[PDB]
Amino acid sequence: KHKYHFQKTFTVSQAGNCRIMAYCDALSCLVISQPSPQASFLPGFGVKMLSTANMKSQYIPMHGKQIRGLAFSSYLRGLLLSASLDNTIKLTSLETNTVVQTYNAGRPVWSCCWCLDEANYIYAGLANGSILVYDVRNTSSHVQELVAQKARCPLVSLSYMPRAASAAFPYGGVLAGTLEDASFWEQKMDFSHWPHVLPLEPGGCIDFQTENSSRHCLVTYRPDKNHTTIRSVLMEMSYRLDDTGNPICSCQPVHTFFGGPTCKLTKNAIFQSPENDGNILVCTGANSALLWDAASGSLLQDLQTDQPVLDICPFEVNRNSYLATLTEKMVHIYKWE
Ligand SMILES: [Mg+2]
Repeated sequence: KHKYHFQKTFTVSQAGNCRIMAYCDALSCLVISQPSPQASFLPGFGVKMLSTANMKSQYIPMHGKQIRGLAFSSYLRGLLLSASLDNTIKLTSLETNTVVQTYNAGRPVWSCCWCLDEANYIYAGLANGSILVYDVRNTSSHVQELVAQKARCPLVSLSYMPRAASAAFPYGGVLAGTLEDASFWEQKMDFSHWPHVLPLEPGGCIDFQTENSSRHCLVTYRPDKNHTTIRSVLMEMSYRLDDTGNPICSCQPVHTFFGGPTCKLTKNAIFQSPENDGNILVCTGANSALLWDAASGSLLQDLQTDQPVLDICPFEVNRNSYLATLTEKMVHIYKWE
């Protein structure tokens, strides 16, 4: 059987404080959030670009406070979306190595993601539980606000589920999690969004990860209980129609993978096996990252590391598949072999 084997470790930030990673397939570029290289650049936060073609790159200054989201869109080549506790959403071009657009959200931004349906929309999750929807065609302000349904507390996770020709769940929209609440914001034909409460009760942390083909999401969270533990639940999206013919959207657990006692939470991953057999892998962050088979719910690999894993990111370059795990100072590269 093939599996991931350790290749190399790269130091990202001697000062630590790395948090999240994103990969641009079109430019073969892994970006990693870090504080600025100290006593070299001005103080702040930005990303180190790592060229995966060469496995070499450079630092791009972006924000004044910690980065809480990073995402590339498929529609705008190399255009990095970032969210920061400095109250901004920014678009930074890997083509230009410069910040090309800033939106001042007016409040700390705890998450962001792109629309995967037919729009260049940005979702920004705020400290008060609202989602602002920005349209790249409008550079001055947001075009929608999706207000907090229950509590007003930070919206810490956003993950887009694209529409599909699937009888199980054809709809597209954004999965959204605050510290105490989870909803699916269905995108309608007219590009407005409608909320659907999900049967999850977060109690201090939550992270949504989506797998497009399979209409599943991975939700890693702590339940709202006094004494509990973090778990990662592989969820299948579902729906029924109301009397007007509009859907009521929900989800149900397939597999529950129990984890650790505490919330400061690995941004996990869910993705297609490099084997291209339609199997899906679930990778969960102890000083280990565990890889699970989504079909069977059984464990495939335990990738050991000297430090806690903060983020996990699969990537492909030159007909080979890789996995990156991020710790506070370093990134570990594994190859599928
Ligand atoms: Mg990711």
